[PDB]
Amino acid sequence: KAHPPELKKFMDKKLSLKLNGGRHVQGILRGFDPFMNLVIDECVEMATSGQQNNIGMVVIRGNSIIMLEALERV
Amino acid sequence: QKEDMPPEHVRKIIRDHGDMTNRKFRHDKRVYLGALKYMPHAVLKLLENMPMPWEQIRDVPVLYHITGAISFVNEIPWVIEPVYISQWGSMWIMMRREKRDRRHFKRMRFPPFDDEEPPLDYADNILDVEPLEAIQLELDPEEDAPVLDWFYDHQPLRDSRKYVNGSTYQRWQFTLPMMSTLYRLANQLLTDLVDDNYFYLFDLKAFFTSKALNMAIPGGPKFEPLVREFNDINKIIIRQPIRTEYKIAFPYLYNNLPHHVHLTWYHTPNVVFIKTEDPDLPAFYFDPLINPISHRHSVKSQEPLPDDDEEFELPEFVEPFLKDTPLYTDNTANGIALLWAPRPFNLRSGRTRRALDIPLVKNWYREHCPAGQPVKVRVSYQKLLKYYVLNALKHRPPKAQKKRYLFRSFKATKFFQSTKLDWVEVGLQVCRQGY
Amino acid sequence: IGVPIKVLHEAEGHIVTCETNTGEVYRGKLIEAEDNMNCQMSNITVTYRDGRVAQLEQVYIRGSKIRFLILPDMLKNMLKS
Amino acid sequence: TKKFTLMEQTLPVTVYEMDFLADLMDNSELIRNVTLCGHLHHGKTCFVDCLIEQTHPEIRKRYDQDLCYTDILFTEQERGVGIKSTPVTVVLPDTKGKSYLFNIMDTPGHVNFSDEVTAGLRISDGVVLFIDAAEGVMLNTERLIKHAVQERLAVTVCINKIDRLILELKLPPTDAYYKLRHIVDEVNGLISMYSTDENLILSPLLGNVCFSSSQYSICFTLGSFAKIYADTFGDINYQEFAKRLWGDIYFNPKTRKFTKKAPTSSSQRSFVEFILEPLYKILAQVVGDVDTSLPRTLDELGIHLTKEELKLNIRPLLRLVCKKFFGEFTGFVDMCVQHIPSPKVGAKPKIEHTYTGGVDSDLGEAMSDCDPDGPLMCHTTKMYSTDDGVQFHAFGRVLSGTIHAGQPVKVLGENYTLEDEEDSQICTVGRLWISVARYHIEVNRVPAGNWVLIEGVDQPIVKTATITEPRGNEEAQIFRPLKFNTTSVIKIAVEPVNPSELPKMLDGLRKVNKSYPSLTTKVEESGEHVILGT
Amino acid sequence: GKSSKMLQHIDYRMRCILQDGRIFIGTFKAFDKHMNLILCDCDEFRKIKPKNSKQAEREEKRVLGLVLLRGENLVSMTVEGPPPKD
Amino acid sequence: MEPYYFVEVQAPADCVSAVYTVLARRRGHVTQDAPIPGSPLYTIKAFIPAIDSFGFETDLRTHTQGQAFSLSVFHHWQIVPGDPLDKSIVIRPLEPQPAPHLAREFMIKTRRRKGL
RNA sequence: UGGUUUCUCUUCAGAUCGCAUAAAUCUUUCGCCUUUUACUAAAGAUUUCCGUGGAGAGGAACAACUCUGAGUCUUAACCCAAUUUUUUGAGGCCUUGC
Ligand SMILES: Nc1nc2c(ncn2[C@@H]2O[C@H](COP(=O)(O)OP(=O)(O)OP(=O)(O)O)[C@@H](O)[C@H]2O)c(=O)[nH]1
Ligand SMILES: [Mg+2]
Ligand SMILES: [Mg+2]
Repeated sequence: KAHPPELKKFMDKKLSLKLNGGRHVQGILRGFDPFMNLVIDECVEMATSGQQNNIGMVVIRGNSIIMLEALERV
Repeated sequence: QKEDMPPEHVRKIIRDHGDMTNRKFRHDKRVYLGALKYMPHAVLKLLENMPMPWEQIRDVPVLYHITGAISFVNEIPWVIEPVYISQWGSMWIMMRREKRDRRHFKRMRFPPFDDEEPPLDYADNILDVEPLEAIQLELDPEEDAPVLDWFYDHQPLRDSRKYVNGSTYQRWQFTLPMMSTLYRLANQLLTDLVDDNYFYLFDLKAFFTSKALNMAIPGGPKFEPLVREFNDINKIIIRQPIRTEYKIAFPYLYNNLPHHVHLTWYHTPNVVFIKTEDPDLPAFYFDPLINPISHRHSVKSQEPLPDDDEEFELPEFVEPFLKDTPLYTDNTANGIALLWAPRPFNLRSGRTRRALDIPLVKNWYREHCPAGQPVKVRVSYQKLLKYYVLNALKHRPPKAQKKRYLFRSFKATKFFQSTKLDWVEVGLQVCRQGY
Repeated sequence: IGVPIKVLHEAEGHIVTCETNTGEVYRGKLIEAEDNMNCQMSNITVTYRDGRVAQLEQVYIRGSKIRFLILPDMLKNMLKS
Repeated sequence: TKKFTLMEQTLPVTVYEMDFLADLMDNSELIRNVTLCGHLHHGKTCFVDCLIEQTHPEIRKRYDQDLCYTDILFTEQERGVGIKSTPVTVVLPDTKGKSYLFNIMDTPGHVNFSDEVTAGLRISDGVVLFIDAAEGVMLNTERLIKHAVQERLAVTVCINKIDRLILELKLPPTDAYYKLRHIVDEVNGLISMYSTDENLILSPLLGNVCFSSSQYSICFTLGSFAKIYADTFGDINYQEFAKRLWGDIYFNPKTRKFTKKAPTSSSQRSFVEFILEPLYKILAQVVGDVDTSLPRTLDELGIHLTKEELKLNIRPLLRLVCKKFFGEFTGFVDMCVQHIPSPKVGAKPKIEHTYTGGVDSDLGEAMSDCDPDGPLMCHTTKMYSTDDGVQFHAFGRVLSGTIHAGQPVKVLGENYTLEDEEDSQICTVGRLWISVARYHIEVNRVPAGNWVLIEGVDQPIVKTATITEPRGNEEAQIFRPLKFNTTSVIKIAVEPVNPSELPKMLDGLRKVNKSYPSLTTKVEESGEHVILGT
Repeated sequence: GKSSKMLQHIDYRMRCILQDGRIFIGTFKAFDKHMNLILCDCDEFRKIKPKNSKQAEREEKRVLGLVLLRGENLVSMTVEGPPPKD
Repeated sequence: MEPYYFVEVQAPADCVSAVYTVLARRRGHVTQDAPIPGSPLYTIKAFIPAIDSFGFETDLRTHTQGQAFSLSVFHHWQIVPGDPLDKSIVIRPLEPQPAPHLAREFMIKTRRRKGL
């Protein structure tokens, strides 16, 4: 207990992140903690309009992570 | 229940019926001849309970006829096996020490009484006399402490519920210091064989296979026959003379017609047991009889070394499990000595056996023997092996019947009472009754 | 550790269906199931709330944001409890 | 009665499963075909008896006996050998709980019986080597290291009888650790000499080599002992803790961490301390302290023995204490599932040494896919006898497709070639048996990857042949005949006593030729029968 | 005290109500601390829980099978029918 | 050419001398006599002939009172030291022929066996 | 949740036991051999005896209990509130369906 999420396999891979609020971003996994809070580099916001905007390196709180999908092969 | 009677009752009955010449006891003359058919069974129950040279007096339960016609010894001699082997080993020690330390050993005269000499009355002649101390080796009060209180008693730990059950005297439970002391007291009667790899060709199934053929073994039993252009002598290389034990070891491949043949157990993993000499050395140390290791290899393999900055540290509430307990006690090496020990001594607990069923000398004629010995004892060991193999062969299983209990049927009648007498008084009774 | 959790770990290597808190439905092979219900899956078919389907090679869903899972019936045969 | 094959009387009381076995048969990646080999009797048979005694409760309890779920004959059960390579199949869990399916080929260990081991080894993708602690690397251990290198399989040694260090040799913990490390080093040396490949090097930190004494039912891997250590204590990551136990690695009790040299004040290894020290505590407090201070030791281990259990002899008590302290045999399941390439992966390197053609665009990919469908093919190699019956079942593993009962069978022989279809002929499946060592249980179908007994194809299968679908356009080769570790040298001339029953003797001679895989029974020019053996 | 209140209904057919308002009916085989539930032969209903609705009893029924439901999303449970014998 | 067998014997220290005696009595040439590490037994690795390997195990366990233990595998082929074709050498009917003409003896026996 | 010593009876148990080992009958062979017992040394088929186990019933009794170890209304202080759960990112609105 106080377990890690099993995410080493996904380290330094490009990912597609579905967040709550119908929000979606894409970026490279740079790290994580036991709460599933993530560090995502070269992150891009995929606006509901279809337009995408570069936001750089960011922190996503694991709380609000619905789902992730790898855009690479692990 | 029919209870015990005072021991003077059968004494006065036997004494009044003196030699059956009074006219007053002329109605019991017919019953004594009737009791003649049960004299061999009374003899068997008598000699079955002979009192054991470390005993001065044994008191046996006696089932007697109300006319004094016959006296039975209604008892079975249950003798718990480690204690019995230890006591006879102690007897062996004291008898060798007595025979070497005596200037002249006077052998008894074997018809001890004369022919025209009437047998002695038990009453005065032996109730008055003190019983003349038995053999009873002096035990070390410090080294042999868990055995010393009870070792030369009749049925030693009978009235203590912790070590046996009750007075039927059927189950026993010992502690490991008791087993260690009883095991070292019996070394003069035991063997030093840790594994039965000694018995490769010299074991039981091999002797069955030898009985199946006409073959004998150089130190083994000799028997009687049980059956009473191919093998050309120009077409067969006689490279090694076929040594005869090949027919034992591989019976199908070396003989024609292997009928009524038994298979052989041929290997046990060689048990390597380091016998420790003195208690100064610890329980398990590197003994100098073991060849050292001296690690050598060519190139260092890349075995995983998770280096520093692994940041894995154990929490505060973890330890090696049983580091509170010490690595060994004074009783550890003794228990490991108990693990490789003969059948009664490898166990904490068992069922009591009869005095008949414990062969003290069986492990001596079961092993083959150092040739310097005379011809006499070689023939004797061979013959005792023959008797053991004929026992092991013709063992039909116990054939479960309905139990009969003859002496429970005698004492349900109104003609038998029961008492408790010295064994010598019952033997004098049985001899006078047979006369 | 919970009885249902042991049964979930038993389904690792089997094809399972997962509905999220948002009602997207993911069907495919369960690779890894964590104690907290975090789920790694592969070769997925996803069926959105509008009915449309898609195909994904690799996914990982947080345990909290799972509403439920459907497991094979191969498992049904933990009857002790 | 013409039955001497020891009480089949099929009643497994295994833990609630009957359907779950066949359900894990249908998963095709959740099945592990392991074989167990060693120099001689190194506890392989007792070991599998402990696995089954784990598996089957309310019966299957032994006092100074049993150890015959490989040893099911009567000449086999009295010699001490296991002459037959009696297989077994079970389902038993891991440290986690996802129950796998295990097909154990329980081979002999004698040098003369390499045939059985080879025939089991070609049908299974992983081999488990047993080295006795008090013996070391032996003759047949080196021979089976050879034969494990040659037929391209996974490799894992498992050091059995580690109690003989404790109770027989009476070695110190650090000296015993030195001896175990020596055994592992000699295994790696004998592997490194033979195998051209290098990705098979075994070390206890990697997880493949295990430690399991089996008159007393100890079985721990580093992961399994760390699992026990963390299940009693708090929330330690037992994989990362298990990673840092073996190999010149010391625990600093102030910084609470593992180093390589740094406490040099006559300390001991992490393995020595954590593994071996409480182990020798358990062993010593049982075998020498049972009356005085054993329940004090048990209350520090969470082991509750009843009143009747505390009055046993030292061997059953030691086995019972080690069973209640180590539980299940899941370290073995760890080194299997993490190192047996369960037959998706297993298909390709096996099929690139068995099949005559190769990788090629029709048969090769069909094998390597290994789905239970498509061009039905097999490889039966062992011929196990029934009790009374002249008929004796074939035993093999389904590579592609399935097998149904009543589904007819084209037995492609080995004197067959591609343009010589006169050897192969047609049969029909009598019955499909799957065996738990004397528990034979029927199945309607067997999918790909699983082991299977076949009834009714016994007339064309002399030693090696392959089963295929009848009259189907699927044209394929044979697998290669069996390369043996030894060449059969010993020649025996043989002739009957009464010459009136040459046909019945030639019949029985053909039967024993079919039964043992290296028996060579031929007739030379002078007309005397000649049997070559090992 | 007894802990039985869940263990009583074990093996029974049970009507479980979800937080979105769905109705899951299955055989209640296991639970835990969080009330994560194991439901065998489980179907989902949306429109109604029938009390013999003369028009029909069943609309939007879906066969699911073996279901593990997370307790977070569970609201309540009632006994729907007795255990199937099998 | 003659087949040879590779033999490993596990034995105690005086039993090593016993194995050396018995194996030398069968045209042996002991290969290796190393001790076993971490054990008080020794491993004797050796070669042996295969016509001389009928009952070596049983004879060995007889002469060592069941302490030594022997296993034997096939790995080898080398020349029989005799001249296989020689008419000067007259073979006795039953008597074991020495090393100078074992090849002639073996060839004559196998010739009389089937081929004539 | 009722002790366990001991005695007797009944019934069932011997394909790895009783970790011991006697004797008898019958039928085939022998072997010595005045003939019969008494025998030799094997084989097979049977019994007797010396002991044993499991179960049930009953007695003997100088010799042992009911807030007790926890239970179906009473004893394990610990499954009792910073993202992975038993303390809400909620709140609001509107359309569709008999
Ligand atoms: N000291 C010790 N001896 C054991 C242990 N396990 C088994 N043995 C004994 O070692 C001998 C060999 O065991 P088996 O399993 O019967 O033989 P095997 O290892 O299967 O080898 P095969 O007979 O060739 O199959 C037997 O006499 C076992 O009783 C153990 O853990 N420790
Ligand atoms: Mg075996
Ligand atoms: Mg006359």
